[PDB]
Amino acid sequence: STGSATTTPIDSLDDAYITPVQIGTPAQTLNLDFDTGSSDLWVFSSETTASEVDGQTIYTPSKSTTAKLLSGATWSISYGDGSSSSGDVYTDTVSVGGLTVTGQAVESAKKVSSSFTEDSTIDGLLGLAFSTLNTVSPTQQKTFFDNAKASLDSPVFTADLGYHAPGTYNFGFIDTTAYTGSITYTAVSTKQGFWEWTSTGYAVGSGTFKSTSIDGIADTGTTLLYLPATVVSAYWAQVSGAKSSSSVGGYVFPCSATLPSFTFGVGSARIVIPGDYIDFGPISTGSSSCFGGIQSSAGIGINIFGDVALKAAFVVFNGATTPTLGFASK
Repeated sequence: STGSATTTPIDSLDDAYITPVQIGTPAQTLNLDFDTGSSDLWVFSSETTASEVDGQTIYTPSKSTTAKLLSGATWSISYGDGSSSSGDVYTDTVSVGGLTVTGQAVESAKKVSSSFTEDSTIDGLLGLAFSTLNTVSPTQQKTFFDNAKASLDSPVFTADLGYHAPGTYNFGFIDTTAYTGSITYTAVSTKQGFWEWTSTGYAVGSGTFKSTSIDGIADTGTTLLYLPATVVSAYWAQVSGAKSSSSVGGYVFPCSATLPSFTFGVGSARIVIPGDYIDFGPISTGSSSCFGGIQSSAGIGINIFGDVALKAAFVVFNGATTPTLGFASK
């Protein structure tokens, strides 16, 4: 089997991407944030505290003939941005882009934090990291990918995120029309439950490439590119008037600037992030200070290749017995 679904930016900045997902029988379609940095499939639901729902589409298990309570199971998750959610668990039929899994754990939110409530466009998350990070207790559950894997034509999924445009998540096949050149594969460590890999270095603009190992995660659920402070300082030093602002919470730059590109290494290959991908616009409406898309990881504890980086590539998440990542230009 295979599946193929379009993913759409939620706003004009590409702050996140949503993908329609069918849950239950008859289908209830929710727009979920596919997150390669977490491992829970959770949704706004008929159980979510009413004051915490503001425009989201909800899953109502009582209207699904295939829903079953997963008795005694609870979940609770905290993300890198300080957001959180928790609740109970149903199993139900879940389809993505024509690929169906029966008996998928669908984590029904009873509580969500303010950042989720305030985002009416995101009806929940679909985690695509390793199932070792799944938060369901007392019986940990599998991701949609792990449940689909054995049925897929190839044990892979691909992320093809657009810049200010829709893109695609494919499951079970690699669309050889979707990228240019060849795919460079690199090793993955699953020790922390993430798609963790080591970049071979970076360049700023037309500058020379610096060979240096940068361990980090491929995380579709993170908007920005978070790298070591040395790398990030080297990038922003090439932008007149850029500075790190403790008041704003990262590097800002004059909205009048033209940003340089940023290159990262994948083995001997190179992925180029155009400068415009690094512009996240005014810090507040009407400001002439703009927020940068490359930020320091120093206060996180991990480097994160978020959407700023991933949208510059065609990315293969190879879930074979020995997992690997692949990157191609596009």
